[PDB]
Amino acid sequence: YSGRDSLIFLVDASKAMFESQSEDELTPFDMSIQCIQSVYISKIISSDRDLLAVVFYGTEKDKNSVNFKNIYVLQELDNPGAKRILELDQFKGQQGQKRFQDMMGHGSDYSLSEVLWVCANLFSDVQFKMSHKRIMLFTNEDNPHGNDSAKASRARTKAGDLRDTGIFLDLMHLKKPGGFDISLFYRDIISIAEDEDLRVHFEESSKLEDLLRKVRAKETRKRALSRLKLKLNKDIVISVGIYNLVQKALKPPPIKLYRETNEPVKTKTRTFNTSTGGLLLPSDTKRSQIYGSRQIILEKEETEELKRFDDPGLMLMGFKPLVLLKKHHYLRPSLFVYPEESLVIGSSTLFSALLIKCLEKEVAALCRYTPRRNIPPYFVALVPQEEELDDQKIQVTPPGFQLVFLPFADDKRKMPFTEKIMATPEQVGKMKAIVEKLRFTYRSDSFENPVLQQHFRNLEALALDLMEPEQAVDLTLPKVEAMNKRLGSLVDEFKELVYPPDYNPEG
Amino acid sequence: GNKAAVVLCMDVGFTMSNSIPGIESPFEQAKKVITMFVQRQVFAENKDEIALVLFGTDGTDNPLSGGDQYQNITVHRHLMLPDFDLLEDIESKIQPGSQQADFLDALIVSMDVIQHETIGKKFEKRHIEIFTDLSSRFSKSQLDIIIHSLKKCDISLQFFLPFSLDGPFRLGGHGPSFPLKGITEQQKEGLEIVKMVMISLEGEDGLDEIYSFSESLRKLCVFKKIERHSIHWPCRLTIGSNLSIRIAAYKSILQERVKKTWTVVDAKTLKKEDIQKETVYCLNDDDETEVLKEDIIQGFRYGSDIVPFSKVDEEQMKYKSEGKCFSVLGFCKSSQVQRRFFMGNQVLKVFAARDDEAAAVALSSLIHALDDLDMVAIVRYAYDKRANPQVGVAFPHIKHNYECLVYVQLPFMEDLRQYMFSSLKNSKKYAPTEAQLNAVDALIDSMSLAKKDEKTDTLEDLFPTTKIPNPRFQRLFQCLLHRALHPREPLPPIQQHIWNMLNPPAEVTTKSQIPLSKIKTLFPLIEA
Amino acid sequence: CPGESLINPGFKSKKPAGGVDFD
Amino acid sequence: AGSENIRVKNIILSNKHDVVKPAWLLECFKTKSFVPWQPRFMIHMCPSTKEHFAREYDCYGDSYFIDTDLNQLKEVFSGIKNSNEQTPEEMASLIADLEYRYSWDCSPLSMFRRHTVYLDSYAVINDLSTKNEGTRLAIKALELRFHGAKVVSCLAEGVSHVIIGEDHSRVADFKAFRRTFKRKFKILKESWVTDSIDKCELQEENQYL
DNA sequence: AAAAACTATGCATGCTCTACTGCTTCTGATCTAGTCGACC
DNA sequence: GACTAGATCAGAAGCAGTAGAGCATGCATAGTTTTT
Repeated sequence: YSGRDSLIFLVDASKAMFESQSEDELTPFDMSIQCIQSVYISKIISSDRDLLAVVFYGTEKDKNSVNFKNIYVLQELDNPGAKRILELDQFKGQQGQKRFQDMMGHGSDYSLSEVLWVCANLFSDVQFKMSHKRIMLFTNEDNPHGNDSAKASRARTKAGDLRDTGIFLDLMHLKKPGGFDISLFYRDIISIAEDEDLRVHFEESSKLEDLLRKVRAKETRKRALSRLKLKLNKDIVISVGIYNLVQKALKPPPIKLYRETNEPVKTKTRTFNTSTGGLLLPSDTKRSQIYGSRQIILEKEETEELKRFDDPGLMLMGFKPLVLLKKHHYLRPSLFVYPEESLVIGSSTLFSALLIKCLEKEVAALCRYTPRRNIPPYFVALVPQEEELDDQKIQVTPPGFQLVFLPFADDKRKMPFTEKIMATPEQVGKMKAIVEKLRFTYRSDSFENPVLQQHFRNLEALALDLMEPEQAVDLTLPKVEAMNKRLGSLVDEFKELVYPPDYNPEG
Repeated sequence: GNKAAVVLCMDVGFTMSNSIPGIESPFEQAKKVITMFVQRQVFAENKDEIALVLFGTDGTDNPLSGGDQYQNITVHRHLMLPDFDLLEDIESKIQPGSQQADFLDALIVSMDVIQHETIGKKFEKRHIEIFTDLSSRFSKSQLDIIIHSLKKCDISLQFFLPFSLDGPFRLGGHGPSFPLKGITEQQKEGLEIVKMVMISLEGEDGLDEIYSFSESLRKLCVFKKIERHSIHWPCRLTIGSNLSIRIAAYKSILQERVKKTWTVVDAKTLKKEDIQKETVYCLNDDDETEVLKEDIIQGFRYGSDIVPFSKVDEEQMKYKSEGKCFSVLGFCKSSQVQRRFFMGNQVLKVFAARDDEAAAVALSSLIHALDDLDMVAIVRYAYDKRANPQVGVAFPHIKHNYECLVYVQLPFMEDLRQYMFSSLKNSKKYAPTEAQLNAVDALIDSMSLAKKDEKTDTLEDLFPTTKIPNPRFQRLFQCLLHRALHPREPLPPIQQHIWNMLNPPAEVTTKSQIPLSKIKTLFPLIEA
Repeated sequence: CPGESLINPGFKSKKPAGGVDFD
Repeated sequence: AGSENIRVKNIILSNKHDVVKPAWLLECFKTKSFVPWQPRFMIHMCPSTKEHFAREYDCYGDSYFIDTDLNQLKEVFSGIKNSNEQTPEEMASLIADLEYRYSWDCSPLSMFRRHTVYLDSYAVINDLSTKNEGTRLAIKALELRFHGAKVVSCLAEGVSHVIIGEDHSRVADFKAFRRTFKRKFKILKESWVTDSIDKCELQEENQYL
């Protein structure tokens, strides 16, 4: 998957879109605006390089590159930003609805052929490489062209042409007083027609909930950290790639700005002599270290040479039983090794055979790892990882090797001498009961980084000038109330059985 | 703070000079070990006193020399902070002597020096390392007195020999050294005395205190008794709002980096003052306007839109957390936590608060319960009020020596990458062949790094990489010493023993030739 | 195909964080 | 800043800089002069400006040296949020004290405040379960209360004015109660107030006893 | 003579600059095949 | 003859990940001084 993702929001501007069957319920236009704003925010937070566009049809005023009547292109395909979100929010409220009506209008004829044509033209206008061309239609009318059959045929032909071109269309049907029937007219326009999605829908589309569910996690496309060579022998070599299936998430770095006008400021670092003031070339300077009363002078090239043993790659040592790999011997986050085949042919078969045999024999390949040039070598273990998929045949553990760094002797630290004290069976049983009372199921994605979420919410509030930032819910808190409620008296029994009567575990 | 005193007894007898062709002499190995020890001690900038006494020298320099006793014993250097002078003496101007000497006399003089010099200074760990060949006569009449003095003074003792308790021999090559039957009667006699004195000093564990030069060159054993202990982090493990156990956490495993940092200096003067670093902020305009640092403000990118974010505003709106929190979020089956997802750059070992019995028994009960139920504790960790909160897993670790919790950080949702990789088992194009599978099986069997000892039906690791010291520090120390002693000379190449210790035993290499050739012939690999 | 995120094509819709849910 | 968004709140948290309502700039443009700040315009006060305003302006919008106009008084009054600490008796006493001190008894209304009023709207005197609602007496009492009279429901010894309608059956009981009480209340009729409303003055009771 | 308060320090976190190395994608230069206009 | 458009390649900008040096600083332990 290479390229960007392009999205166009087609929002109907007919009269029916401004009427609500019930009272105190947001109108379909307001719901579409909210969903578009949520998608904009999600794109900004996750992947800001994508392109989003907003086009309104059925209005009176028109703004298109083809001058088509009753079609307004509010925002062309461009990277999302705060200005676009504010422009969309301008029409969010009822006052915003009236402002939209005055600015563009409503209750005007339209043709799906023209809107599809302008959407295709907008897609063509883009100059980058798009990995996904998508259109979303926000409307509450299931029979846009019933009076005229020629318009329906033209719309069907345009939809088919867009489908062949490679444009994926979705219909975000909204609430309709009489119910929405996709099979009536839109069955032939949707890119993929689901068998279940054939009955008359008397409520909102389920996709609206998904769109409104904001996501505040950066999304990174698959990328190889480094393509290296695994050398079983001097004359035997295969090509593999290393990926970081788990990587720490850091907030975007701060940017220096000119306080007077809030514009980027270029930062320049210069080195000059204290006696002359002229610029110093890298050869002019030297690296020195002081040890007591002795000084040692080394050049940059010599310092780089100091940490250099072997060329980058993985040198395969002998295999070791997995029982000898201690679980508590953790130094650095593990990596994933997968065959590449883009540099040397036939490596995939050897990798597969090695993985199968390692799984059968329950062994791990010990190797010497050197990520980059002039980097000291380290010891790693490649543990086989068999492909595992959960329900619905969806991969959850890719097949390959798990690269685990084995700490050196210097990495380990000795612990202070301690005296072992054992607990009587009654205390062990009481603590087992306490533990069982708090049993729960753990998943890798059961927690949210409170700092990152709070920073993202504060940034969004500042960008949109909201009344107050949305306070995040810290799922990392222990919520001691539930623990107290579940444990009941067990804590008191454990305390009176273990802790002497006069302990005061507070100082 | 923490200080130690170390005495190095060096054998310079004629027997040390003697060597077999193709085998480095014991004197060279002892010199290398001492050089490595002094390198680490001096370049680490640690305050520990080091003294060197040579026994077997032609001359005599010893307070107890008078009286026609302890002859041919010289005290090269008394207790003082290590300096480059000691390394220079070791490298060049310390040659073997033709006069034999008794190692017991060397130990006696070392103890006398320790007692005499340790009057005006405070020490908490005295260690004496004895390097001999045990190929000289000795008197056993003084064994009782020296043992009693060692017991009274609380002085640790270590012994290094050219042999340990048939391809080419290598220094630290994870292979046999000093093949059997090459030991004479004198060293056989010395073995029992050294073993029994070590047993009396420590007991059965003392048998592990007798290392070898080759073994010590790749085991970091010389610093075992001199290494310090990391500070303790005290906190309270809380399961609810009432239960709480006082605990202390140490860093069981942490990546070690060079403490000293390279300093940039001007070549002409070789001084820090000459080089000055300045930062200038300018606008992006033709005029190249310059703006003061105070004028600069902090901001963030919001998808092509720059939103100002002042540092004071960020501090005011920054997420606030309570520092020094170790709370048990819940308990989950150990199978639900996988080593793949472990994050962070450290592992914590949590014990009960020192000098505490109730906390000790409570922690032991919790550890035993977790082990019996096969469960781990998902907990919240925070070093202080400024450290970002973390979600980690604590699991039991029970050993005959001690029982403690082991804590490793766990990843957040934002820290997980979802990558899709094509399956290999279902790939017909890359499907292997039965002969290829057999060849790979043979290769794996040949290159096994663990041996099954049938005497105890156990597994012994032939290549314990965990015990190998980091080679980067040794290389840095060697290069620094070479530059200091030889200002005008290119840096030397990597020492052979370093490569030998970083390479697997020659046995597996020799036993994997035929399987490797089979793999090469059966697997057609063409570079692209 | 099923479960694919409607916002970021090619990425499965991450399940919302559930924190701790005692059994 | 005319809108209290997140940035304005953050600036409020830091008392280094002030905040001024946008109308200040408009007013400055209109008069083409650098009119100084007033508490009405600004929403935040720095310590220096806070100290400066104390000497010139009170804790509220009103100032000391510069007079106050109708608009200024309205703005100052709108500043106060709420005040419900007193009780009806205390408020009445304070009102009467103010009227006496400033001789504000000449106003068309509030002239009945000093006198408590009773009606014969109960079939049995001093009973709360026999209301005679549905007659002119109720509207007469409501008018008296609106004008400022304190309508009291319990025939306390402090009652000073009693109104009796066309029914004179219980005049003897009222006279007996007046005699018993230490302080005597003059007997009055419903027509007296009806005639006096137009004059907006206390007509002599000798003609309506 | 004994207990409490202030200062030295020191080790560990997180941020920040600063650089280095790798991969992905956009822009520009060059080569080759096809096309149009004029004539005959 | 002139021009276009597709393709092919190479160079370079942007982004991600890591290592090294410096630094504010927060909690805690050891040394010194003040008070009764």
